[PDB]
Amino acid sequence: DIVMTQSPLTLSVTIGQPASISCKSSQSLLYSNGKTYLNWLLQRPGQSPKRLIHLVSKLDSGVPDRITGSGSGTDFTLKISRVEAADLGVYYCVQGTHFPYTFGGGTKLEILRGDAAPTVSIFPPSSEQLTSGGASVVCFLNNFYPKDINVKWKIDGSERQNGVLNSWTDQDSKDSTYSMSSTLTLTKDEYERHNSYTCEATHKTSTSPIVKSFNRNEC
Amino acid sequence: EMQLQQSGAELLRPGTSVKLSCKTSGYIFTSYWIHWVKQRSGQGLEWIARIYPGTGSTYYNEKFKGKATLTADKSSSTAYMQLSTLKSEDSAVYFCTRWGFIPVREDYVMDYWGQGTLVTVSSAKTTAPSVYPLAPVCGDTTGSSVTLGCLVKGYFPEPVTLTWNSGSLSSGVHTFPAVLQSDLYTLSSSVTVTSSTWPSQSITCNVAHPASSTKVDKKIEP
Ligand SMILES: O=[N+]([O-])c1ccc(CO)cc1
Ligand SMILES: [Zn+2]
Ligand SMILES: [Zn+2]
Ligand SMILES: [Zn+2]
Ligand SMILES: [Zn+2]
Ligand SMILES: [Zn+2]
Ligand SMILES: [Zn+2]
Ligand SMILES: [Zn+2]
Repeated sequence: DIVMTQSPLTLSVTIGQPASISCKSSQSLLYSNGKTYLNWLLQRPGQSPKRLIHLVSKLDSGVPDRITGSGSGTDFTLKISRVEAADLGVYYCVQGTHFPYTFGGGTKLEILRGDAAPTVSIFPPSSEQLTSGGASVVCFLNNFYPKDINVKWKIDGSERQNGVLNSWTDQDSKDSTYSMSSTLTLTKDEYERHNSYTCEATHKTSTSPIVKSFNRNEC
Repeated sequence: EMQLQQSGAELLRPGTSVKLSCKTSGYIFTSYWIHWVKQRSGQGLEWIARIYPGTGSTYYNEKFKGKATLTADKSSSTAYMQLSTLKSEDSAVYFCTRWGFIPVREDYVMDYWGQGTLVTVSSAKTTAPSVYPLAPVCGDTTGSSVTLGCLVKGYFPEPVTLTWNSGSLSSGVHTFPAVLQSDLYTLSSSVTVTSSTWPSQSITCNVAHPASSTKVDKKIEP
């Protein structure tokens, strides 16, 4: 089968700047009828893929001519003359010249914006949960940029690595930031044996760890 | 308005079979090829096969011969794809698409895609989620604004539906992708409101887990 290689894997571009994606194939895609069946698709976050270009350089209806396609043989390029927020997603090249049809691995395009410091919120276990004999402490780190961030949990000054569950959102198309959730789960008994619970983050926006904590007790 | 509507998420036991459907409307069903595509772990698409509903003619990617069987019902404008003897590699999202290439014209018409059907191959049992409200203590964001949350944990399989105030509150909400751990998923969502909204007016978290017919609303109380 034809192997399709896309580069780069990810590109970060500021709104207004140009962007170009490359696609290379293991066999020439020139069909025996002289036509080259190379297509480009875009899959927006939470959406089905959509064809942008067909026959190397022909735009599909409803597609902005900010998008351009070119190439021949085994080398193809997709160019975005001016990036807009709606361009965020994964771009794929797919060939239909040789059977079976094969896709490239994808290139994620991410909008580069000004650094944004995380807004951190911490939540102790609910009563409902404690009743069940469990205790989860949750920490939300919302709206930060760049995506790169490191979060550690500390209980009474010691790092806790077991029982941590992390999740991140994709880049938000409203402000180009990222958000993440970190959940630490313990038994009710152990939770009731410690005092301070700390959610600690490391991010470009600060020379020192970003902290959020609470001391459980009673009254 | 050309539309392709696919069937719901499926949980299948190893070694069994499933039939996925792709109902269409808005165009002459028998006049266009319908293709099926597979997507595993995000960026990773594979072309499966295509069928011309007018004649029943089909072409398969060698890899899928014996795995996939495509059919189409002209009387209902529905294309189907049956997957046999399911294994680990078959867990994926499957899309049907009226791709639009017209062989006679050697040119393309607009491509329309179904929303995708998620197939989970597992023998793990279906478990209803526990929904927990997250009211602030330090995660109060002080004044101006306050963030609340909703913790959905211990369910199987995906998906779960989570809204705030029946969908009336969509701005400033963040719903994190579920994470699997010990055969159970955990999911969380945060909503940021102004100090004047909450605790004054009530904020409720709505959760639905179709697989176990569970529907629950949790009111975030101070
Ligand atoms: O995604 N599809 O449905 C595709 C169908 C055909 C091709 C060959 O050009 C590529 C992709
Ligand atoms: Zn060939
Ligand atoms: Zn050939
Ligand atoms: Zn200690
Ligand atoms: Zn101690
Ligand atoms: Zn302790
Ligand atoms: Zn102690
Ligand atoms: Zn054309």
